[PDB]
Amino acid sequence: QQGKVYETRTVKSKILGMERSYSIYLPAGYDEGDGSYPVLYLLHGLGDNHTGWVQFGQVQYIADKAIAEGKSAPMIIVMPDADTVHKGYFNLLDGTYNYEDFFFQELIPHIEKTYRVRAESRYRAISGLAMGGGGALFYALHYPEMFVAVAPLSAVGGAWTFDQMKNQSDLSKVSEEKKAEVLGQMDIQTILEKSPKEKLDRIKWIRWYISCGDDDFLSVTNCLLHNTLLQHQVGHEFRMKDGSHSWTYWRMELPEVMRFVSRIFTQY
Amino acid sequence: QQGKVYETRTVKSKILGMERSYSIYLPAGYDEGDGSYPVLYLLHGLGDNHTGWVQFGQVQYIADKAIAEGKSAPMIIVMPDADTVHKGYFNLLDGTYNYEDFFFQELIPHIEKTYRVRAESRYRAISGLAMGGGGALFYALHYPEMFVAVAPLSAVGGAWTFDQMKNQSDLSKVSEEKKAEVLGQMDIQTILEKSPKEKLDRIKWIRWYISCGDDDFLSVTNCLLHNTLLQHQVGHEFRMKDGSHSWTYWRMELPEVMRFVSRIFTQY
Amino acid sequence: QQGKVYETRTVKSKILGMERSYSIYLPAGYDEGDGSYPVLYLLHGLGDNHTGWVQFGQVQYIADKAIAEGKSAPMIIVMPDADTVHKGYFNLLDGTYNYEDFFFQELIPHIEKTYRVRAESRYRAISGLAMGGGGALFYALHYPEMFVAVAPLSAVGGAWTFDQMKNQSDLSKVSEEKKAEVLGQMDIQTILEKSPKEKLDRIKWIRWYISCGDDDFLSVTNCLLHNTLLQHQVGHEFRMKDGSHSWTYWRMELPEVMRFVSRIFTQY
Amino acid sequence: QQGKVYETRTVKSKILGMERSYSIYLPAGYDEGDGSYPVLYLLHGLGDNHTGWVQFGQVQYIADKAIAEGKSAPMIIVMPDADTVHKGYFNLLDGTYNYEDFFFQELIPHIEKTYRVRAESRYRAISGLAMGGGGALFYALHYPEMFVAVAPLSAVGGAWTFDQMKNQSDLSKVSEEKKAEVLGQMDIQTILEKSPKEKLDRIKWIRWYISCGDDDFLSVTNCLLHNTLLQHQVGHEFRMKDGSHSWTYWRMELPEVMRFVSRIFTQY
Amino acid sequence: QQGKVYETRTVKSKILGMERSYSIYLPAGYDEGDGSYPVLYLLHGLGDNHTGWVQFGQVQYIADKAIAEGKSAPMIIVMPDADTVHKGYFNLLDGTYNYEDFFFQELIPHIEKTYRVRAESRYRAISGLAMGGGGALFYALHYPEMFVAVAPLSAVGGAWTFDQMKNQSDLSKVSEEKKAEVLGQMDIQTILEKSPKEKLDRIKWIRWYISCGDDDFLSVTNCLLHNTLLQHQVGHEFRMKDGSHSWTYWRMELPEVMRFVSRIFTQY
Amino acid sequence: QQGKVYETRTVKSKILGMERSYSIYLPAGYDEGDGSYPVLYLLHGLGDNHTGWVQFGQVQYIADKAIAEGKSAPMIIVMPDADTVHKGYFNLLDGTYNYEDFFFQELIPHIEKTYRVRAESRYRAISGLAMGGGGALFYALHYPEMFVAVAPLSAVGGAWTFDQMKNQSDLSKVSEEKKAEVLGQMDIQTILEKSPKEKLDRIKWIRWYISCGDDDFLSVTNCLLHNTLLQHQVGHEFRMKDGSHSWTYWRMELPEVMRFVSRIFTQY
Amino acid sequence: QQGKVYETRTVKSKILGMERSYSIYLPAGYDEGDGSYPVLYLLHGLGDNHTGWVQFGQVQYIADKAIAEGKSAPMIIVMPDADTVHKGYFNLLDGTYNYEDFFFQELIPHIEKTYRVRAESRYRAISGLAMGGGGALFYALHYPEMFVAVAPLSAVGGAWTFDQMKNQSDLSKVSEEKKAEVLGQMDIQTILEKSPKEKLDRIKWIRWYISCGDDDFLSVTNCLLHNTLLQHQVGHEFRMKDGSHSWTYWRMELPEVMRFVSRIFTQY
Ligand SMILES: COC(=O)/C=C/c1ccc(O)c(OC)c1
Ligand SMILES: COC(=O)/C=C/c1ccc(O)c(OC)c1
Ligand SMILES: COC(=O)/C=C/c1ccc(O)c(OC)c1
Ligand SMILES: COC(=O)/C=C/c1ccc(O)c(OC)c1
Ligand SMILES: COC(=O)/C=C/c1ccc(O)c(OC)c1
Ligand SMILES: [Ca+2]
Ligand SMILES: [Ca+2]
Ligand SMILES: [Ca+2]
Ligand SMILES: [Ca+2]
Ligand SMILES: [Ca+2]
Ligand SMILES: [Ca+2]
Ligand SMILES: [Ca+2]
Repeated sequence: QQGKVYETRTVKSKILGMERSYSIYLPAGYDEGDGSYPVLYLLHGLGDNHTGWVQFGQVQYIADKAIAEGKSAPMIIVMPDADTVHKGYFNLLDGTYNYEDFFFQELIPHIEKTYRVRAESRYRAISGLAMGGGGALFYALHYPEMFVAVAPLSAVGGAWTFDQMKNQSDLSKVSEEKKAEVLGQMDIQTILEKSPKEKLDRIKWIRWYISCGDDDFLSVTNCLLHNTLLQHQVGHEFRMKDGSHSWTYWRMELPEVMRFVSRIFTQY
Repeated sequence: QQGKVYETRTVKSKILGMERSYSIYLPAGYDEGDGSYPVLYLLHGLGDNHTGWVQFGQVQYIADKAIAEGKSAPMIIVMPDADTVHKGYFNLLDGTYNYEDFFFQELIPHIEKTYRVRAESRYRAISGLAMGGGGALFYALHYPEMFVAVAPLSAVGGAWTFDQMKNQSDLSKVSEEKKAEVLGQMDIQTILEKSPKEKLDRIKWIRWYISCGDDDFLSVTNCLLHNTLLQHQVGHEFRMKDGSHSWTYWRMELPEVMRFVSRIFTQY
Repeated sequence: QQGKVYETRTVKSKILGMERSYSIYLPAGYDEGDGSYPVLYLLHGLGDNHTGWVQFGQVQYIADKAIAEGKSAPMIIVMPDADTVHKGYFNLLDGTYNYEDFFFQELIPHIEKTYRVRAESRYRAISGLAMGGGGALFYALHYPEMFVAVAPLSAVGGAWTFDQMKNQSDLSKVSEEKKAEVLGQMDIQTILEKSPKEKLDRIKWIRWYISCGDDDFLSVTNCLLHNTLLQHQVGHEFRMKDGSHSWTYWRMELPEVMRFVSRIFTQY
Repeated sequence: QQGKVYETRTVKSKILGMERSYSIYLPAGYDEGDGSYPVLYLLHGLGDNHTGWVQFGQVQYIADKAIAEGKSAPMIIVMPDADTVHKGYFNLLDGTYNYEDFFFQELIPHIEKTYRVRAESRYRAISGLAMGGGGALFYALHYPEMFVAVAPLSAVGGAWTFDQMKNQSDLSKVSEEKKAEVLGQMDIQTILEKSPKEKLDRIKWIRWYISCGDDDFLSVTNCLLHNTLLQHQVGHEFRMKDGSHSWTYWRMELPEVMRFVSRIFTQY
Repeated sequence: QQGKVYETRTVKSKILGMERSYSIYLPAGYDEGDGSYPVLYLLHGLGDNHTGWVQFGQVQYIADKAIAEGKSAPMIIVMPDADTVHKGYFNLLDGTYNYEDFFFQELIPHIEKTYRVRAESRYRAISGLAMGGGGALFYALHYPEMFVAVAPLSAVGGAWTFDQMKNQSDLSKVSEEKKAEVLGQMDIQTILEKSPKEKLDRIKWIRWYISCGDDDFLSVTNCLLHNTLLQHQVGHEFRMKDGSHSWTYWRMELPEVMRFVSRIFTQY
Repeated sequence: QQGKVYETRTVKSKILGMERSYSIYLPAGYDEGDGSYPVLYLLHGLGDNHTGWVQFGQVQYIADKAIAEGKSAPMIIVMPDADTVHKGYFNLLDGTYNYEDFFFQELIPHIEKTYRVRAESRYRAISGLAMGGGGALFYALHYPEMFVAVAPLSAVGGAWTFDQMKNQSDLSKVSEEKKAEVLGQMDIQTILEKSPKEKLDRIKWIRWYISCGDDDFLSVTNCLLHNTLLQHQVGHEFRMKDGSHSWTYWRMELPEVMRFVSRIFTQY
Repeated sequence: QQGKVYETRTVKSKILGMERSYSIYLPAGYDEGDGSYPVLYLLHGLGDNHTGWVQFGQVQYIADKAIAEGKSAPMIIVMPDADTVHKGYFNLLDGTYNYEDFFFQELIPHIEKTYRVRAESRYRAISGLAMGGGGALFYALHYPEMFVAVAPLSAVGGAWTFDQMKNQSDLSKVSEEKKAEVLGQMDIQTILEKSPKEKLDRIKWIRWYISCGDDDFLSVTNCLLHNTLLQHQVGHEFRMKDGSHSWTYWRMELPEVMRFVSRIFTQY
């Protein structure tokens, strides 16, 4: 019936020079047997931290329920802290805080070393809300070879995030050529035009689930996102449901995301 | 428990010079008591006729169920034939087939004279799928004072419809001034910009429900519609659900449209 | 299991010099057997008429459901039109439109003459919403011998009602002496203080059910009403539920009202 | 699915010079994982002590049920003893028994030190019945920066509370200037008029839930409370349900209070 | 809601020189409204007549139940008599009894003239068991333009059906050159090999549903049927379920057959 | 009531010269009491290994559910790895990898030594999908005295398996005489033709359950298999259901397989 | 969900000079937390002992069920042995066996010292069947200050009990003065007539629940009991249900008795 959540553990980070918090959900029966589990990475929005999906998202109750009902297979859920010191998911322009490198080169290997994890792309999915939707969306466009499924909920656009990366950086130390380079790497249109054939095929191979409420100011951002993906022939599932920019929407979508990624993990 | 459907009745049209077919759904208890009912106009798509919402849409079973369960209050459903002679809902460019004039000046008054109908805008709503979604959309943008609720399902765009009016017309007799004028009356951007305040207020006061499946080729048209409406401050409900250009989608949506318009008929 | 509604029947009034509309709900089985039924008079709000409880209140579906479930015993529901010519339930101050006289001397005797009605006080109740809630409240305070139960929903106060009576009157024909007298007859504090013992006792014998939503602008009016009745030792049931000034509130309250008066008609 | 209750633990009070009893409810799964929880302070009425909400309120069964069904998120419930030595929640006028200082400077820090509590305003709510309803009400009017939600049930008034503080004080040592000072601090009208703008805004930011039975002698006090709050534009949810001054009323409201505060803890 | 069955009606047949019996199931509500219905032709097995699907198949109960639950749309079910005079569905080789001619030239037009039928191939399906399963299959391979859906249940093969045609014939009147041709028209391998592209494509457009129990002596014939169709790229739905050559098997498949054809009639 | 899965335990093979992986499912309550269990050996398909039925087949959830509902009696499920070094279940022709000998002489004795197993043929069954369906089928045809029930799901044929033995072997060291010898040992027709009466009788005593989806490319293989068994009077259960070569099909059949073998273990 | 029963524990009795057996039901969760519980003393009938309510009454299942459903709050149930040495609940007339004194001075204090019991009259109730109905009835009439609720089931009368006390005694050492005094102390009419105002008011404060089946030989005794209590204005609930002198009756009443006493323990 019931799994458990740890909120106070950390990963020793040399790239960020600190102990980084994360939360982790372990499914019921993680402590019995010796088997391993797939992992869902679940990213919070602006203002919250690694307790957001725990306290507001009610991840323990919602995942316990979905797994016991058979709506989802057992999985591990990992919730990073992207609020302490700097807010956001990407490497800053001044070179002083490379959070994206921390995620792929330190957090993911730590999870695989510490917990009983199936450590392959086919067992790794990523999702998030608002700021974390943009995080999940662009993590997968940068490293499509790391994920099998991606689920941006109420996702911010590339322009919003690049604005956050500039406001968070010391712009006196950043040249104009470097601003132009990262601006292009945070634009969904430019990434798809400039991707080599191998990259674009991995992007088409990823299973995408993109959802947003219709009374959300981000509905326009996500309708433009849907049109861009069809224009580049990236098949995906797209939902615009009754809802707003609120935790009512995200607690309702969480079991849908789990059912979506769980079927990819188990195949069908 | 059970209402009834008549498929074979006609209305004698002076504008079109012929008897025009329609099907009509009367709710259960229509023959008991003396009260009157609100009306939903339900328009078919390209290739089908007045039997379309009857045979494919299964209107009798679905409305019988929604009304018996209380999801919808009792109402009349009218399904006009827009297939015979010429296909489409609008006046052709050559002046030989003014179907839109027929709808508003002959069909609606005939229904209100023949059946026990509450003959007011506050009790009159319109919906349709594909070609009929574009019909419901542009019928309401032309005569916004005529409806309280409008529900385009998988609706075609204005450019698609204007192309249909050209194909069906004798363009040898049509001047370039008329071609340019009618295109502007079939463009939603243009109508909203050229409307006086009294007209634009009535368009915002209409309660809109716009729904389309994500695996439909029209999903892009309807996402662009959602953006255009927001840009002009037309509040509306927008849904993009899992589904395609098929009768599974429209039979799923029919009881939603009925609950949507029923709450407006009864207030809430 | 389905009853029926007549909307188009009238009653010939000498007091008002015209045919006055009413609506009537007859329970299932009215046309089999020869028995008689109690009556609930159900009053609409300002701007609406005798169709209001039919179309907005959905009286037919709600009454059919409550009687078939046994939540209520079978009863007749009468819905008078207090909208045509003048809006309101009371005698105008200029003497040209004595609606309250019509209600008690012509409508109530007519209903008892035309339909199979148990014509005693113990089988007659009155209820209404907003304007009609104030109507029901003061109809019973003026003629307490006429009802066994009274249920004001979201009721306006006497001050609101008196103000509305003046606007509809030709105040050139009205003396200040009559204005002060009528003001006192539309004030609950005055009526309870100035009633002889015989009248005040009948007021206490009536079973009162007073309900209003907390997000209603009339919530303060109805809280003051609860305090006044307690201050004069008039027992009543009082409900302030989650809700607003809406037909969602009043369609919810109709089955509670029907269970309330039904239990009094049948005893317990 | 079962949590647990501790009744026999105490807090060592420097202010009251004794070990002070409290009861605490820990939710299911409190022992597994390392996370923290929000806290609801739940105050008993006159005559009961820290065992009242346990034995009469049946907090363990009711909270176990609401949390397992998902009607509430997991929370900690703390039940202070306000009966031993003196009955009541406030500082006595003679200076020998400052229970209110005890509550805020000793009990709240003790809970946050001893249990895994999210120790912020946004994760702290307070509720109580009768005497404790007034206690919850005026604790929050005195220290509004401490709470995010307040739920007085069948609450006693400000005058009743000030009367208790006097009967419980030795008045020979009490000056007349102080009596008038505390009289004003235990009056809601006085507090709302005389609070500076920063306090008054914080009172409006709190989420209020006020409930009382219609057959309670205190129904008048709480209806006057409803009117006073609207007069000062402090929005709140107000309920007057069928019920009396009884543990039937309070056992029914306990899960409604839990759902109310839980939605505030989790956001929506 | 119950439909009805007529057993005793006949069609006056010039080809067979007699009145031919049939049974017909008309759905609930056939006698209200004026609409039309699709038709399922339902063929009995050897030894039975037009009462077989009525008395043994229990078509009234099964069709009333499937239609009311919404598992199937309303349809007409026609059950021809192929037992009187001679047993079988095909023209006997001696030219004296052209039952296949009777079915397509007299029975189908008579049903369409007498009942409210949608008279098009897109609204016409055929099914049967054993002898009638072979009948449905070879009717559709001979006249593929007549059906949209075909459902042989526990069908006999072409050789068994041809052998029955010989044994019932007067061989004094049979030419051997025609006998050899008809043997080839009653062999599925031969029909598909000899079909021109227009015929072969129409056969692939028909929707096939082939079902047979695994404990049936005919399971081998129907597995070979499945192998032949795939060898010729005729996509179809094939079911081998637990069951025998019995009315337990056929009563279970009848609602499955109805759901299969209903969705094709209504589209999806 | 939850059982448990072990994935990381091995068996020391003298025949294969390495530690060989397997997974094992132990039912709930295996750790209470001293009783013994029957065993189902469950073989994966090509490309997966011993975690395939665990991660994709979800054996833990599906077996936990079937046993708790009583659809199946408690049993042990053993899932061997036939992927490492060489893919497949049979002895290679070059003599370097005799996997079939390993299975019967090392793996089965190890399970019976290590876990509480009823070590008799009447308590031993075998099943699998695709490559593993052929494994189960030909494992049972070679040593039929080892199993009481066999369940090939979507099984490959013997020719498919013989092709795998050739492609996986170094054929330079293999004589033509040996190629002909094993070819005959991997053909179902040949095995049944040459079996002595004792072997043939035990094959008929085995209870066979053969299931395949109709939209699977292997459906022709299994229809031919059904025909072959009937020609040799090998009674069996045969199912052809709606489905493809997918884990939806195989997760659906696993509880059907468990119910089938459980009923044989317990008798009926 | 499940509590537990101890049958083999004993109280060391100075009054009876021996270890006395009792059985005890502890509710689920007794071993978690530190809280205390109310106590129901539950007395057996003639012939049974402290195992009677356990084996025949099935108290463990019935109390587990009533408490888990919330029909009763958790309580401790103590079942004393009144069978060993002498049968009955009262002091023998010869002074050699003061069973009633043992009950009040040794059994009740031992329970409160040994288990976590709320040791006040308001948390103490008594019930019993047959002989134990008379015991519970007359214990409460003798020591009314000890109980808050009393529930005699199918109770014997005082005359029967006094007959039991004599037959169990050595009457040669008992004077006629003691015989007459005890007869009056075991008669319900006499106890109520001679009780001072302090005792009679506590008798009226106790909540009584007296139940007996209609086909029971004691139905007449308990009808007279109902008559006696009413004549002295002792309010009580009285039930005469279908049933006999059997454990079907007493197993039916046990959850009613638990609900009755629970609501007194919790208030309502
Ligand atoms: C319009 O785009 C934006 O302004 C993005 C908001 C934003 C940007 C950087 C931050 O560090 C931050 O944290 C408070 C918020
Ligand atoms: C881009 O717009 C189009 O494709 C027009 C399709 C079309 C238009 C008019 C018709 O009468 C019609 O009938 C078959 C089809
Ligand atoms: C109207 O105000 C009142 O009556 C105050 C009642 C009261 C006050 C203090 C107490 O310690 C107490 O103990 C029983 C009762
Ligand atoms: C005729 O069927 C075939 O070709 C069998 C496919 C096959 C055979 C052996 C393998 O080791 C293998 O590895 C991926 C695949
Ligand atoms: C009918 O009157 C009676 O018999 C009194 C019952 C009774 C009395 C004393 C006993 O020791 C006893 O144990 C069997 C039963
Ligand atoms: Ca899709
Ligand atoms: Ca909305
Ligand atoms: Ca509100
Ligand atoms: Ca009341
Ligand atoms: Ca079988
Ligand atoms: Ca298929
Ligand atoms: Ca009886």
